[PDB]
Amino acid sequence: FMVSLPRMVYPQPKVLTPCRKDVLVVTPWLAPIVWEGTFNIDILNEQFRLQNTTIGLTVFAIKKYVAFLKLFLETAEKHFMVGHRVHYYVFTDQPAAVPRVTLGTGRQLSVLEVRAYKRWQDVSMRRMEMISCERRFLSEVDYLVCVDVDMEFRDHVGVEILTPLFGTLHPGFYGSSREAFTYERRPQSQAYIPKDEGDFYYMGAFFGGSVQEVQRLTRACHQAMMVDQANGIEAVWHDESHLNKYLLRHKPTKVLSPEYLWDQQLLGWPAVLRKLRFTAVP
Ligand SMILES: O=c1ccn([C@@H]2O[C@H](COP(=O)(O)OP(=O)(O)O)[C@@H](O)[C@H]2O)c(=O)[nH]1
Ligand SMILES: [Mn+2]
Repeated sequence: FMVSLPRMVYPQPKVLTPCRKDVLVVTPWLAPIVWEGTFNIDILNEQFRLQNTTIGLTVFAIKKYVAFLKLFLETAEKHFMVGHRVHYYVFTDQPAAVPRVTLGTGRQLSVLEVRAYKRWQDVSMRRMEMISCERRFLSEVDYLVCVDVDMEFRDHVGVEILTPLFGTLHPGFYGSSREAFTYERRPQSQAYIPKDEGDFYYMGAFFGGSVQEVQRLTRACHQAMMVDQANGIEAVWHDESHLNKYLLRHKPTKVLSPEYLWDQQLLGWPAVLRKLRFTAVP
């Protein structure tokens, strides 16, 4: 049950004037594509605070990648879901190397010890098995957000992203034709997508949704990866390839623009990006 919003004063949305004319702001299945200028954060914050929303953030820091946690967490404290309840879940092979980062009120961090795989490919992929922790998330958070650690927040990432299931447009492919998408192209793989299929190329570094939908996605991807392994094939881009197959066949209910996953070193700062929110660390 949802209580009424309070009286709020804000500019009237004008039907005969788009918020953005330069970009697609809704998919053909009527999912919003989240860009700066498309949302009033005050309205959204009200809607989500009235539900006492808790957001879980999962992040893997294995072997040398523990070095990225301090900046990741400090910047998340400045920019990620500020004002809302947040539970970070840090999955690591080195619990003692997790930095002691000072957290704001209503925010907590759990360190979860996992095994370290030799191959970075396996480390990256095996994130699906670990996320699929099932009993824990259901009791503790409403939404799960799954991100890479070699990153920093530079601007607001908030409740505008929350929805049953979301993916993020990969910054290298948002302007590309589908034939250029680096989907898995071998029919022998469960991740296979033909040249005439595909909506978007989503990045493995930022996806999420409700706990139920995220655990459906991660279970499905893990099972598909196990089939591939049994068949002696490894998808070209690992769990990202599987994530893309899943989101082709199960359309996300929001899509995040590349504001939400950017690499300024490789791609600069195009005019179409009004904000750079969450960016790669060299
Ligand atoms: O040795 C490793 C390799 C990978 N990862 C995790 O898997 C994610 C994806 O790998 P990576 O960031 O290297 O992929 P890329 O962004 O370079 O494509 C990393 O962000 C980490 O969260 C890790 O913790 N230790
Ligand atoms: Mn990364």
